[PDB]
Amino acid sequence: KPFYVNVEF
Amino acid sequence: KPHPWFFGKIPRAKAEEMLSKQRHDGAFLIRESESAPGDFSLSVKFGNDVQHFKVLRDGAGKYFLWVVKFNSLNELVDYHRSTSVSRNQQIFLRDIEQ
Repeated sequence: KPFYVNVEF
Repeated sequence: KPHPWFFGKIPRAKAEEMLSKQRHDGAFLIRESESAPGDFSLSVKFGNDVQHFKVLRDGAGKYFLWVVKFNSLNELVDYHRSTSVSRNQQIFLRDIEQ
């Protein structure tokens, strides 16, 4: 899925 | 004057293509997320890279990127023209030139 700099997987 | 940073529902890929051609650090746009309906995303150019940030929402309906909360997207954007959107890099928002 798409990643975002401020969202931790 | 309408805001030059709202692009509506454009694909993540199109945002990258458009921003990679900008010449200044901080060039950005806000878009309505396609992967998460109802959510907004912020795409920014820094150096020769393009990064994406998810506009987060809290239990009080406020918008934020990390800690500071705002009542609107407009306020979140303006605040980040002088406060970095990143914790590891110093990225200040600057309007797209076009």
